[PDB]
Amino acid sequence: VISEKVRKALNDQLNREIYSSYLYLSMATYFDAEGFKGFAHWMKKQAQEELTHAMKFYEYIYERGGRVELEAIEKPPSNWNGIKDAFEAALKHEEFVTQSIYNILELAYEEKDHATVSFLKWFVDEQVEEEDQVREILDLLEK
Amino acid sequence: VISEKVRKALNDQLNREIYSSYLYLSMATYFDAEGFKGFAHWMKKQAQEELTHAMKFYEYIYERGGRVELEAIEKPPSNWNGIKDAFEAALKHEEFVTQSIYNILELAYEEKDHATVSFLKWFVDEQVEEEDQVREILDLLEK
Ligand SMILES: [Fe+3]
Ligand SMILES: [Fe+3]
Repeated sequence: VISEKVRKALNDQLNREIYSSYLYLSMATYFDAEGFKGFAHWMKKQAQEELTHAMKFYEYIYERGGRVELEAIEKPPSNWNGIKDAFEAALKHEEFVTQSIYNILELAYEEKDHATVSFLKWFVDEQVEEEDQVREILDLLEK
Repeated sequence: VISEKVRKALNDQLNREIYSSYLYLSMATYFDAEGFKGFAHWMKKQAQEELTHAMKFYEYIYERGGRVELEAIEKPPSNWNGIKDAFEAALKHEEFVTQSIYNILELAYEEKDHATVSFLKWFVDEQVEEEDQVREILDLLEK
């Protein structure tokens, strides 16, 4: 019973979560090249976490009677100017993902799609946590 | 001690294994849309299997002192004309992946990169198995 509009929006987001996963893997390639096994391992966990986010969107879309369409994934950046600069790029990206979700939340509220509104709440909470995990990294590394 | 040429070839293949994973997920979107939960679940296992193939290339490249660079992933097809037509596309794709590996095997033999030659042998064996798993599906579904 999902509108085509809310379905398109959730499919767009599914593809956004796939690119999120690819960017984070890209960041690991930078960390691994620079010898930072530990930051690379962190980025690889994150890349796997975003994939399960994308599959939660995948399965919810089919539960509501929609179809998934996978789009082209753009080439991510492969180099930053140091650790801090990578993680600040991570944080900026997370915040873009959070705004992306909030616009779906708004459209769901508009259409009174109470099931979608409830589905997204988990992703709102998890992005709050992830944004703050990156802030704690940046603070721990300060100066 | 890997040549730039053998490194580029293994990085190209890493990106080929990522697209392999995306094509297989695409095939699942087709199966799931058509109600075939079972063929979709098969394609999702396969997509996850190719990802670990791509990460074996990822970690081997760094073990030999190279860097990974992630490229853009093209949009896969999202529709086939039935089950059999999907799996025949799967088989044709596997065979392209096998030829891709054999050309790396050849370049490794040329450069007497005995470590790469041994690394790829696992992927030669696994593609033989996967190609035959798809043939057994096609035969079981015949007419
Ligand atoms: Fe996410
Ligand atoms: Fe593979």
